[PDB]
Amino acid sequence: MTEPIFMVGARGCGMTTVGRELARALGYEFVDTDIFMQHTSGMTVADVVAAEGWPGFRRRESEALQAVATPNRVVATGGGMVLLEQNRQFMRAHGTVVYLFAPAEELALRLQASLQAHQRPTLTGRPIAEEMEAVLREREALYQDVAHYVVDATQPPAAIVCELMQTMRL
Ligand SMILES: [Cl-]
Repeated sequence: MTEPIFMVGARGCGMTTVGRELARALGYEFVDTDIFMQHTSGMTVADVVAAEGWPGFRRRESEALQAVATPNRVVATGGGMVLLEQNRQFMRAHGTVVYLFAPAEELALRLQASLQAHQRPTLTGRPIAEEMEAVLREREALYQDVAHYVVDATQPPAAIVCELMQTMRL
C-alpha cells in the first residue's frame, strides 16, 4: 500500500491541512506541486509564460507532478493540474486520487468575496458571472473525471481526513 496519494481540487479548500494530516497518519511525506514549481520555475506565471509560453508552463507543471510522485507521499496539486488529459492519466496510473470538492457556486462566491464589496445587480453582472461559472463547471467535470474518491471539502479538515481514512480504508 505504497502508491502516492494525489489530492485534486481548487486551492483554499484545505488541501494543505488535509494533506499534512493525512501524511502524518500514514507515515507519508507531504509535497505540493505548486511549491515545487515556485522553487524550480520561480514565483510568477508571468516569467514562465513570457519565456516559454503556456505550453512551457504546462510542461513545467507536468514535470513537477512526475518529479514529486514517489512512494509514501501525499501530493497536493495546483488547481489547474487536471486541465490536461496527460496529467489526469498520469495520476490515475501512478496512485490514488482524492478530489476535495467544493461546489462551483461556492468558489464563485469566494472570488466575489475577495474582489467586490457586495453584489447589487448591474447590466453586465450576470453575463460575466455566468461565464466564470461555466469555466468553473468545466473544471469541476475534470476534477470528477480523474478522482477515485470524492470528499466534501466544505467540511473542516479533521472531518475530511477521518472520512478519507474510512472511505479509502485506513
Ligand atoms: Cl484554484
